Amino acid sequence: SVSIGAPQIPNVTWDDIGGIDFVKGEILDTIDMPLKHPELFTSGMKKRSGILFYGPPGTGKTLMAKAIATNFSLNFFSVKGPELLNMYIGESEANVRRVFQKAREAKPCVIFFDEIDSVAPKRGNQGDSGGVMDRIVSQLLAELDGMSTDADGVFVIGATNRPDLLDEALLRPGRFDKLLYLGIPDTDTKQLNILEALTRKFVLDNDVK
Amino acid sequence: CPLRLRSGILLYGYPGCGKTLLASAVAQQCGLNFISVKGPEILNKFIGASEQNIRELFERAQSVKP
Amino acid sequence: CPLRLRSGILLYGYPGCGKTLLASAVAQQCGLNFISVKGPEILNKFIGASEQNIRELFERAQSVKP
Ligand SMILES: Nc1ncnc2c1ncn2[C@@H]1O[C@H](COP(=O)(O)OP(=O)(O)OP(=O)(O)O)[C@@H](O)[C@H]1O
Ligand SMILES: Nc1ncnc2c1ncn2[C@@H]1O[C@H](COP(=O)(O)OP(=O)(O)OP(=O)(O)O)[C@@H](O)[C@H]1O
Repeated sequence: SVSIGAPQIPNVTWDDIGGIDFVKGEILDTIDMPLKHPELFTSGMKKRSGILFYGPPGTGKTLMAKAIATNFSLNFFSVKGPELLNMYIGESEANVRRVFQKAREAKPCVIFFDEIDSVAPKRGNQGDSGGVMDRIVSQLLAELDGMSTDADGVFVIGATNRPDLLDEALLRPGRFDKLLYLGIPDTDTKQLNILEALTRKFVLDNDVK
Repeated sequence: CPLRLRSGILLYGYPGCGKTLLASAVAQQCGLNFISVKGPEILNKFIGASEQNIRELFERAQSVKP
Repeated sequence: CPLRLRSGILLYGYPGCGKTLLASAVAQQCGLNFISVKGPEILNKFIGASEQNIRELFERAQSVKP
């Protein structure tokens, strides 16, 4: 990765975050089940497009993605939506194409777009001032749609806070199939696990209950 | 027939209805040069290359068999 | 300390309430590399440039001591 770039993974693991009880099965099936069972799964059928998060902000979505990348140790790159946009159209599309193709060179790998909302909105809804995004989003679509044909070992993950503005072309399975969620913990057990993970490293006095 | 045959037809319909596949697949069935193109690949930030990009695509197309 | 320490803090109050003076003074009171930037200066009518300037300012920040 260093030769290729992104060392992003600082430090994370399952113990470092709670509330993963229900999602664990789905994410693990989407990620490692093919890894542990690739040849068996070699039936030339549609692989799971990827993952898509949403919900209240600060719900650990980005931490969750980093934990996935670290625990399963697949080549990772973080794409900050606004960093892509250039002064005029086109060169942003070139940036998207080059990043995706270099990822397709480094296989198998994991790719995640941070705050997809700001680079994959519903074009037309907001006042189209320049129509710049219309074309960038177009990029992602086909390169997402062109992933399954050959790019095996690469899967997409998305983080959102206002998913009501996402362009619908993405939501289709093949483009996006698992619309995973991470929101407020409902039952006291959720916060209990999240807290024991939160204070896992604390040097606490026994008074802590 | 001294008539130019119908060769350009547009595809549209419900999103994710399969048009992408059928487009890719028909190449092998009929058997031809399917020079696929990515929309954003043509448009170039810089003038003097977009028209050049489409022109080069067309020169590729003709320079190969039908 | 196993937890990342609260790093960023915002300021907000009455106009001309010395917020600028406090920000200027904290540079010497503690003693560090005081990276300074205004509001409009980052924004430029060239798209990309507005986010690009803040990104490279953060690159500069990562370049030096705290
Ligand atoms: N068990 C936990 N689950 C989730 N977040 C936790 C947990 N314990 C602590 N946190 C805190 O919650 C925050 C998670 O924010 P995170 O970086 O994941 O942003 P995000 O919600 O993905 O961002 P955005 O919604 O702005 O796109 C951090 O401040 C983290 O310390
Ligand atoms: N009879 C069928 N023939 C072909 N594909 C079918 C059929 N029934 C269902 N499908 C499925 O429809 C899906 C639609 O995918 P595809 O990307 O080709 O759609 P599309 O409508 O052309 O969308 P887009 O314009 O966004 O590329 C295909 O993945 C295919 O598996």
